[PDB]
Amino acid sequence: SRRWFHPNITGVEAENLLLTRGVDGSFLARPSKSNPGDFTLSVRRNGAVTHIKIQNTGDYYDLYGGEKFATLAELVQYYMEHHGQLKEKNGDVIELKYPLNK
Amino acid sequence: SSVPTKLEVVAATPTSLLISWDAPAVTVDYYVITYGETGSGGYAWQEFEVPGSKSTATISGLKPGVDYTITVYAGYYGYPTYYSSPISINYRT
Repeated sequence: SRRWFHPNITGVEAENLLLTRGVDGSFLARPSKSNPGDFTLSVRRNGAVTHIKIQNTGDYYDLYGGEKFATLAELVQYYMEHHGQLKEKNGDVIELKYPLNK
Repeated sequence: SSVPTKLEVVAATPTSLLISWDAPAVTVDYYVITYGETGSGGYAWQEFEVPGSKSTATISGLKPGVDYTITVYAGYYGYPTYYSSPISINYRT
């Protein structure tokens, strides 16, 4: 809820936050700048930053598949609790460990 | 290897650039391009998306005589849909 959502940053700003103020497993949510008005989950993993698309249909949030949520907070909580569901193309597990606040 | 290679400015004006890049070995679904003044750390940077079939893009509205950074990510569809492995270059208009 609230704190880990950063409304006024770009993708590069998000990376700099994660790469200088967070650790491996840190993440935040932010508005998509290339797909308005969707959302992006920027996650730091292995010294790099992966950006994940969140679909906002106006009725629910999801990741273009899987469970559908009323709010962003429910989506994030779900994917923190269900560790191991989110994977890269090679099979690398995307881990949502530490929300980066403010 | 999902990192795009050979990102270049192949045409330039004081206010605009035409960039080109070669596709990575792992075939891409889409690219994400971001750009902004070097040193600004991402403040007020612009970004847009193009499909994986496109390997060129035009960037406009640039200040003359200013250092810019240009970054291209590789994006994939799946569970989840994501983009990463960026490539960056610098260019002074």
